[PDB]
Amino acid sequence: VDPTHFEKRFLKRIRDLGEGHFGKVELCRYDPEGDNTGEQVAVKSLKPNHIADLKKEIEILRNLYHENIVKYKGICTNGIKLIMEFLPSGSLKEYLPKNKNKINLKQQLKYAVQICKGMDYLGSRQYVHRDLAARNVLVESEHQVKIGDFGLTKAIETKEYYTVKDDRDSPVFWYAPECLMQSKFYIASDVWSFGVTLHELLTYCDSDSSPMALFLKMIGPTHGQMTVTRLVNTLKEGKRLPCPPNCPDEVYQLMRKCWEFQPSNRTSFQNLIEGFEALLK
Ligand SMILES: N#CCC(=O)N1CCC[C@@H](n2nnc3cnc4[nH]ccc4c32)C1
Repeated sequence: VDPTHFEKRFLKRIRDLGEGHFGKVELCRYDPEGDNTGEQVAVKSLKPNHIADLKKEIEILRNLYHENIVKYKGICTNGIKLIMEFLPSGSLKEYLPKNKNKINLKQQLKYAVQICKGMDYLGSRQYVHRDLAARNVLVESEHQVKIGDFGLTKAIETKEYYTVKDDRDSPVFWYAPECLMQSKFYIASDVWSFGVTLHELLTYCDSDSSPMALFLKMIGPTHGQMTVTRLVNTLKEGKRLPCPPNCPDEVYQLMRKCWEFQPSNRTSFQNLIEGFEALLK
């Protein structure tokens, strides 16, 4: 028997966990016994082409092994489903609003370290994530977080960046200037998205403090097609997202080092780790 092969007949849909534009993740129970004692697993499938994309995401996740990366469990098979461990606390977007009392600054800085280690492990395997947002960070417990989606993850050739072809559903408010302008994607461009994720983490993912809601105030919500070009000017000028409430200046400076206009002048994941670890001591 292949413990990574899940049979369709025993894979039972419970509820939806989230969706992209072509993908969706559901909570399922893999129940071969038929008595509802089987394990709960998270299942990624296509929304009814993108089979090639999902297949590449599977092969990428299958070979990543890190405590801050959601565990690959297997596949369900021309169609295919990705089986992962299920994390009941969901994403930081779900968890943080409901757990402000439990999650103090020290714990948010520990989550920040964990995101950086998982992201640094990804960079080391020569991958650019391209979609680092609090909605993609899963909560394992009060003491641990995991990167939980690799839907936009691309390999970097030999080259320092991956060049973007499809960009119509780009999370623009999480994107570095080189991504919004040229459509290039470096490890340093994931550092920029980490800065924005760190901002979300510090504001406990509150809808009103979202990087989009905030950036739409800094530019205007009624600009339709011109939003990105107007956003590109803001960053060109030198305007950044504000310091989150109750966020120490030492923390906000580590965040600003993620937001240098030029990728080569940006901090690394290793520097952020050292910087966060010094504040925790
Ligand atoms: N498609 C897509 C993205 C998507 O559905 N999500 C973003 C990544 C995390 C997904 N999610 N939400 N709650 C979850 C609990 N356990 C999980 N295990 C794997 C994903 C996942 C969960 C939800």
